[PDB]
Amino acid sequence: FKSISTSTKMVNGRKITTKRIVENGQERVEVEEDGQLKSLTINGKEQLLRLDNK
Repeated sequence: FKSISTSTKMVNGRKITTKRIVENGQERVEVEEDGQLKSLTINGKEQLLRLDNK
């Protein structure tokens, strides 16, 4: 079920940390560099949520 994991990487002095979260068959992903994200997708889907329409 929901899992809280990530992945680091020392890229030319750049601690790229990608967040991997596996909940209801979905893998969250967001690269973090110097306290700054550049990506944020879900199992390959750019979207947060829509409680209004589920």
